[PDB]
Amino acid sequence: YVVKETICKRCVHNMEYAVKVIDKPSEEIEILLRYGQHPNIITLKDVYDLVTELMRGGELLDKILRQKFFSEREASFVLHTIGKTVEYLHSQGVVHRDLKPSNILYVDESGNPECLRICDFGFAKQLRAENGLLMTPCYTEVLKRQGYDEGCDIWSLGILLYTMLAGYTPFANGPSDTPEEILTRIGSGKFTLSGGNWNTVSETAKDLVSKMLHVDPHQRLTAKQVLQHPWVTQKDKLPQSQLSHQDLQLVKGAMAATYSALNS
Ligand code: NA
Repeated sequence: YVVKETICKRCVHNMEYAVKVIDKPSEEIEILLRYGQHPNIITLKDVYDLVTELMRGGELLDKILRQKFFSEREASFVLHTIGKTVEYLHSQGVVHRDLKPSNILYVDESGNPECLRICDFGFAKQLRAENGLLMTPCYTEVLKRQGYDEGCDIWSLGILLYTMLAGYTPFANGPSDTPEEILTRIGSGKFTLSGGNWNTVSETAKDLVSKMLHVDPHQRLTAKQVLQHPWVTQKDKLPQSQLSHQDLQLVKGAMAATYSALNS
């Protein structure tokens, strides 16, 4: 490898790759080695004492809230792509726990949904027995946290969906928002789905967001249940008019602030 400039940093063989250098680690290497093969999970090329595929298309919001023509039809292909990958991960007993939009990148500058990749597994954990051998939800405190952590991966896709639809985040108005104001909004379980831009959004889209962001995490939807919703299944039925959106930096800043509030 011929180590080049930082974006963690790019390299060569003769082809270009990315390298994520970490300070003193094992759970991420294991998830990437057993599941990296998935088209929409970043492929691990090598591990030394980690080499991955170089993402050349930037983060999701950067494309969808800028150049790319973006309507409900396009938003549906994004949720499906990511929803299917998350459904696959949950079936294998893998929870992500950092499924914020900045961890969803494009391999190329095409904006094609197939090019989407979930890129960071540093917060990800595998459901283990105790010995511990790997366990899936299929073979039934550890199981209760997994259920809670699955619902947190769905909630995160819920805020992604909301952002894609509204062109703003459900619980933060900008980077200036404090944990106090964001945490109060989350805890209330209330969010706008009416007025202005929301008035031209489909009733099916509003139905899914409500079900994904539901106050009661028990009345919330599973990854399998999201993908079976008409908004995802019935693509022909969706509006194809450009979705309105706020300034990109403002939206990105609102997301960073939201996750900063949650991680605290
Ligand atoms: Na892959």
